[PDB]
Amino acid sequence: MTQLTREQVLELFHQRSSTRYYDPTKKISDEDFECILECGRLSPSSVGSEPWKFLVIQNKTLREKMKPFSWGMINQLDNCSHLVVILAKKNARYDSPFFVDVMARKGLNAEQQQAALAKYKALQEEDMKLLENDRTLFDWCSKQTYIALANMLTGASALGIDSCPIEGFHYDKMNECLAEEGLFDPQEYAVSVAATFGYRSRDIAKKSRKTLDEVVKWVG
Amino acid sequence: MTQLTREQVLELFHQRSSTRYYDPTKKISDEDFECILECGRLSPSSVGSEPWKFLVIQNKTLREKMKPFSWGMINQLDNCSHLVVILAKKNARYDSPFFVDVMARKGLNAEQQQAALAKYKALQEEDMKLLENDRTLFDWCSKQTYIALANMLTGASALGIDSCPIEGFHYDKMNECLAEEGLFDPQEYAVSVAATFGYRSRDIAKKSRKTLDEVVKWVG
Ligand SMILES: Cc1cc2nc3c(=O)[nH]c(=O)nc-3n(C[C@H](O)[C@H](O)[C@H](O)COP(=O)(O)O)c2cc1C
Ligand SMILES: Cc1cc2nc3c(=O)[nH]c(=O)nc-3n(C[C@H](O)[C@H](O)[C@H](O)COP(=O)(O)O)c2cc1C
Repeated sequence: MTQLTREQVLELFHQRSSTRYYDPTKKISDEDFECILECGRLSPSSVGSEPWKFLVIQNKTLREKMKPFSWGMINQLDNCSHLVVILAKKNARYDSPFFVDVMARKGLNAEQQQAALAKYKALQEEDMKLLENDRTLFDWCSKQTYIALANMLTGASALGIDSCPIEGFHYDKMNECLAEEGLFDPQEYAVSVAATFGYRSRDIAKKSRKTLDEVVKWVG
Repeated sequence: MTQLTREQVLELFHQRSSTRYYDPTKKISDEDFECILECGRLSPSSVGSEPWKFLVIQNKTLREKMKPFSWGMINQLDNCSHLVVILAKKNARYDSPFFVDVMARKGLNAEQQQAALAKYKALQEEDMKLLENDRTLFDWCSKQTYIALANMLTGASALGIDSCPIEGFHYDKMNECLAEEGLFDPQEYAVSVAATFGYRSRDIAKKSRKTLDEVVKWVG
């Protein structure tokens, strides 16, 4: 098993910073980048839903086409080693074909599936109130994809690989772009969040966070 | 700098599983659990919004009060060492006082603030269409808190401490419950997600995930 001291764990999450300036001469090995993607694939997700898809956008022409509506990463698109656009599943209702696969991956038998479907329905409809509209239910999947996002960042960091998480683009324009390019079915998926990966070309900014006393309330 | 091999990074995310059964005779040390909290505090977040608050629910009475509407952690409420209920910030509009503190942590002068506010309005109103209603704006904050959740699960795993993310509870009753105890302002925050921590009483269940070829689309 992988074990670290508190000092090592602190440094790992302290050393990961948002890299906005990448060295264009350095690329991540195929072995290293596969490892990053694995951090995403292995991430936990609510009821094992795994509602993500990781588009890896290495095509230079597609990257260029995104610049005019991707201000959050416009200078990173040229220089980063790798770009992942994470999609989230649309309409992941408890009764959709999508949850049939969720349960098959669990090896549920028919009676367990009936209980699981009741669980999912309760969670979605009553506990979490996700079935109000398409957007709330999509955002539930999206939340899960940010878990994958976070583990990919941390995993990149552990490998000595710099990253930047990315929201700064027009989402309608991004969805239209990528869907028009044939990269996903827009009725089935939509863009959730993005992230660049590479090796920094400039200095990383000092961490700036709220204090621990500001963000924690102990209820003893 | 903390550095891991590819194999160690994989094992970090294979060894972490959702712990349903905690040994009640085993407690996380105060130092270890502060380290876990630091993983969440140091997490990245969109425009550095850090829109989380971490409620550490150690009180036994209060844990017991939560049991009847928290089916997703019924046995865990009793046996786990530590419980965190993560809140996300409500109504985190670009022009809110919440964002006055966001810019202040970034040391922005007056000119930098008017540019940042213009960037925040663009992101919320046009790019991400977060201002449709209160819930879409909340769910944006909630997505950031799932990064902090992920990093606390991962940091715990590197310390050798087991965890389980928790959505399985009635959100309306839990909001009502924690607010009634006077633990947060329901008009400023709402419950996002929860997580248990401690030491597992059973061996790790093998991962079941979609394959890498199923979740990755390479666009060369
Ligand atoms: C956001 C979220 C909420 C979850 N809620 C619960 C819960 O309430 N009860 C539970 O036992 N597991 C919960 N889990 C754990 C998942 O069921 C689990 O991650 C999935 O089945 C994969 O198993 P693994 O994490 O052990 O690989 C949740 C996971 C996530 C990411
Ligand atoms: C979901 C999300 C989206 C982000 N989008 C952007 C982006 O579009 N452009 C950018 O340069 N930074 C982006 N960031 C990075 C944050 O601005 C950054 O994490 C924070 O301001 C500074 O902290 P750090 O360097 O400690 O990560 C984003 C971060 C997250 C979590």
